[PDB]
Amino acid sequence: MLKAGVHFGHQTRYWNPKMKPFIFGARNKVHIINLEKTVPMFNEALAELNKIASRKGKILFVGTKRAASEAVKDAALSCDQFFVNHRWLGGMLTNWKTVRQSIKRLKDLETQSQDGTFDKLTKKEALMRTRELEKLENSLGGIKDMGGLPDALFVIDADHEHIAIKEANNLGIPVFAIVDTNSDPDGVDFVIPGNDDAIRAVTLYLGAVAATVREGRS
Amino acid sequence: SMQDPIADMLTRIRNGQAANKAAVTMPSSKLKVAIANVLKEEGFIEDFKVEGDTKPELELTLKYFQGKAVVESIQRVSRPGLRIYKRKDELPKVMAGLGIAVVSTSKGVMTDRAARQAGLGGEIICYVA
Amino acid sequence: SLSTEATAKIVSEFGRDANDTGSTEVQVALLTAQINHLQGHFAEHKKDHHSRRGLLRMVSQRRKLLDYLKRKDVARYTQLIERLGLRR
RNA sequence: GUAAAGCGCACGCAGGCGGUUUGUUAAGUCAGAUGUGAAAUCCCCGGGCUCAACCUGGGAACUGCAUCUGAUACUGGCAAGCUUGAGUCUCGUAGAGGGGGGUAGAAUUCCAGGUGUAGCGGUGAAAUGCGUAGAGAUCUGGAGGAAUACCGGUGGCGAAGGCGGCCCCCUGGACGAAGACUGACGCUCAGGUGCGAAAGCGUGGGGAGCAAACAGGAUUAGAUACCCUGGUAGUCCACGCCGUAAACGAUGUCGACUUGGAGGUUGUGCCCUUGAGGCGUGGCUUCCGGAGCUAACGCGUUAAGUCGACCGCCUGGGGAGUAC
Ligand SMILES: [Mg+2]
Ligand SMILES: [Mg+2]
Ligand SMILES: [Mg+2]
Ligand SMILES: [Mg+2]
Ligand SMILES: [Mg+2]
Ligand SMILES: [Mg+2]
Ligand SMILES: [Mg+2]
Ligand SMILES: [Mg+2]
Ligand SMILES: [Mg+2]
Repeated sequence: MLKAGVHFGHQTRYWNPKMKPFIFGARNKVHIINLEKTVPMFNEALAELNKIASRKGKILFVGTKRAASEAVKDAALSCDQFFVNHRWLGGMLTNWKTVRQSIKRLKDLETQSQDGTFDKLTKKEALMRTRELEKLENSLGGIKDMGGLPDALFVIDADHEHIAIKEANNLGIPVFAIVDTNSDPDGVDFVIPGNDDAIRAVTLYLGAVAATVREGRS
Repeated sequence: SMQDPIADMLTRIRNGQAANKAAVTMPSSKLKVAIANVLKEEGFIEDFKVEGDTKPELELTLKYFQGKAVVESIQRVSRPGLRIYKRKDELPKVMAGLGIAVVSTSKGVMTDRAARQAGLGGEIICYVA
Repeated sequence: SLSTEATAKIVSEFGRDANDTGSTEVQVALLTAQINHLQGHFAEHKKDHHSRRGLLRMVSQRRKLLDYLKRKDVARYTQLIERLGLRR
């Protein structure tokens, strides 16, 4: 397991005949991710990544999952990276042209209450909109500054962020996901057989890829 | 029942190729072999073996290429209860040539092209594209 | 349908060796057994159609076995029929 | 599968198809040659009418049949086997499978008697009806017929239709276990033969309950109905007949492949079996669903997916499954 010997396998017995080629056993009534053959996908997943990362490539990081969120919000903050850990909308990729605009408000309204342009007019007015920003930074505050379409994307577990891969593969965006047992490794052209959660597991691989990303650009 | 042995091999092949499988098992026979040979000598299968001395099997290895299987299509032709025999100037051309037509001649069971040039016709077998 | 001794008995009487019940002879004989004997269970009841249906099986199965013999060997056939007066 | 279309289901003659090895034959098969396939059409190249239509030289072709000479993979014949198909033996397991004969209890109806006295029954209300000749209720005894609560279930069995108390007799199939044996004896099947819910028919029994018909009472504008009170065939039995049904999974039989999940029923191997229990490995069977299929709904290893042997059937709707 190289070092990732802190998650091994997961997903009781629901599994998926597709993720089959990525199991060692099923002890304790649950398949065991063959980390012995995961090592390739492990460190290598970052290989093809650093390449596009060096070109200042726009790499996204999805993961709405409650546990991942708090950790993913920092993952992409490694430098020139973007994150999306709050319910992947249905268009922030395939129909960006629209959502990309909704972001504007987020900007201004933010910089507004951010500087001096906020405590003006009536209080009720501001008070009512002093929240809108928040909700916006959740589903955009992380993928906002993104200029246009991301060079690629890296999502935690396929199943959950199903829509993420869908809208992507439609545009032709590389799929860097960590599919395990239940997960479906078909939407991900970059198979990464590994747990779909576990704080100790996610974090380990979260900042993991970031390496080749930050180490990629010169 | 197994009134048609040949068909079994053909079908067992495409079916496996679809489910993405290394090789395929099945009791071999004199003809099943010669036919399987051509499938190899022509580029459709890695290799093949015949385990069991008393009861012969057939470790027919399936071949693939990119994100798809090599055997794009294979159907039976001279099926039983409806045999098919063609002359030297009758032998068809599978997929305008990009395919193969296994034919059994009095000189052996080779491909259409080979049998055709040899100047002899024979009972067709299948049209492995 | 039949009995241990009843069966085993007719077996040896037609088996060149032992435990060779597969023998065509043993079969033809073993078949006719419940056959020429079930006649009673059918001479009466009559309405017992379900069990009747099966009666035919051991009759037909026996039929094919005989026709087979006539093809795989004339003698055995023309010699076996007599021991049971079969084929009239 | 639902659009037209799977015989209601079995057995099986003819016919069609036939697991595997060797040898042999050389019939089908293929190669060659030889006859012959009239000429004219057609076609190719080329000629001749000023071109063309038209005419014409030569060749190609005439899909074919016959004979001869080979070739032998494949189909067939034949000879010898071979065991995985099929089957026989052994031992067990499960079962509302079938025919026969008994039998048990609950209830209904009717009869007789006691106690008892003004109702009961039924409805949306009502009425018809049963009650002072004493009902109803309740108790005691008796007669008779039909059906078998609970178990009982996504359950089980059967070819289909279908099959439920218990007991016995006679009997058909299915499944596992490890072997023993026969050695392709197989798969399908026009016609044919047989089985076939219910109703219906005949003869003769039986007849409690239910109930077409029929009679009353209501309802209604009418009510040849729905509701009520009665009630005949029939329903039950034996023997014979009639062959139909949404005889439905609306999906023919047989064999081989093809990701998975959960549950039921019944069998068996191994296991601290110590133990309920763990690991398997068969038959049948529910529901969910992937690939793919599908016009969609949906089907999905019990396929409507991928294939092979055989059969049945469809060809617009109405007329008409009628007429003859
Ligand atoms: Mg209709
Ligand atoms: Mg129809
Ligand atoms: Mg049917
Ligand atoms: Mg001519
Ligand atoms: Mg031969
Ligand atoms: Mg009747
Ligand atoms: Mg009658
Ligand atoms: Mg059944
Ligand atoms: Mg389904």
